Amino acid sequence: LEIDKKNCCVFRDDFIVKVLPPVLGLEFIFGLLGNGLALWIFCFHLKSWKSSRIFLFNLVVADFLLIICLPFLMDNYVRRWDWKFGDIPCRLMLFMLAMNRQGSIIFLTVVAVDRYFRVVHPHHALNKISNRTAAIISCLLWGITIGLTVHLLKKKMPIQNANLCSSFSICHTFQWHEAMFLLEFFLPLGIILFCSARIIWSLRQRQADLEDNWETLNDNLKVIEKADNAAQVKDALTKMRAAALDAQKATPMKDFRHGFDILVGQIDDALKLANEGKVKEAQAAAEQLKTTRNAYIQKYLMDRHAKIKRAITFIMVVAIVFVICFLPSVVVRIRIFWLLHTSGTQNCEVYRSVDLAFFITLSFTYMNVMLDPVVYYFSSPSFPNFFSTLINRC
Ligand SMILES: CCCCCCCC/C=C\CCCCCCCC(=O)OC[C@H](O)CO
Ligand SMILES: CCCCCCCC/C=C\CCCCCCCC(=O)O
Repeated sequence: LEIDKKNCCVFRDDFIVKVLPPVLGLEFIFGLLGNGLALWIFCFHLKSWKSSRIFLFNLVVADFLLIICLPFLMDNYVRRWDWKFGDIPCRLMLFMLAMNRQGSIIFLTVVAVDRYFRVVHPHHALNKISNRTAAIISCLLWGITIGLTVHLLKKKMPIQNANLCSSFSICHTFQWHEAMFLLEFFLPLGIILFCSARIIWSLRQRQADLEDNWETLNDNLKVIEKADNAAQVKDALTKMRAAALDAQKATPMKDFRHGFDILVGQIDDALKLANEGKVKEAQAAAEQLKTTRNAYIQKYLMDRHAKIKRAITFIMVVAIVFVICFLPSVVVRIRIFWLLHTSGTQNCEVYRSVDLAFFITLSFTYMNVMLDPVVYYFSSPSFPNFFSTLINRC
């Protein structure tokens, strides 16, 4: 509440002391349960480590850095920022808190960039990265996360004012490091938003092409069944045969590839019956095409339509989690940069309501430990298959 030293106006509303501690606890419970489940599924349930799970497992590592500090953080907010712990416990908590935020920001982009190449550029060299190469990338990206946040271990803590454990970054005017801080968030924000746009755009296109081929197939058969001309059926099978050949090249399955062989072959048989004036004998042969697509095709259409739906769901939650967790604190920090430049630090009451917003959006930053489990769930069908086979045992 009182004006701190070195031109620093800080406020501790009662809403922060009363509402945030139980929020920190809920984020601690679901975060430990979700990441603990992920840690079990990643490391013990499945034995195959792909390049995507290696990049994705870093979020689990980045989340446990915040999970460890959450009980201590609760102890600080209930004590009104009275840091009962020592010097070293405070430096480590600030380091791990920044390591969790900066680490989650970086690896949520790597997850989006990885899925961007799996979808948009399937044949690019970055899709064939070895597990050792992906492990080198993750280590190099952790080394970057170290350097950006290692400075929080140099400053001695706490600071008497009762002792407070905080890196007062909301009392620093906009300078070079603060510009770096904003750029370290907006470049990943631009990459994730662009990748999410391209992936959703490309995947909704593939689904629209599958349903367009399947539409022209069922629709054309209804023409053949309702046909009263011998020439109408010759042209109707033409659009079907072109649709059956387009669907073969679209699929990026052993019993589904040979199903189009039988599908096209049955069209060729009725194609000869259509050219011989067999109006009734070609309309009937076209009904055998209804029994082959149910047994052979419709299953692969639903499997791919679900694979596409889960991929779009995955890239959306990665973008949504990145925004609703890290953007609110950024906007508030930008508003403080303006007020320090506009109003200065003579009258502190200009920062009363803004400080309440900062610690509110600060708990949004801590939400990434209970929302990353949602990212893990939609990453691969192995996660829902873990709980489905676990519930199979009843
Ligand atoms: C930082 C500000 C100044 C610099 C701003 C730079 C902005 C563009 C960056 C990268 C584009 C290239 C990567 C993403 C799109 C290209 C994908 C690619 O490489 O695809 C190749 C090929 O199509 C596969 O088959
Ligand atoms: C080299 C250019 C660096 C650009 C950094 C990121 C761009 C956006 C920067 C902040 C936008 C709002 C500015 C914050 C308060 C500015 C007050 C001031 O004039 O000092």
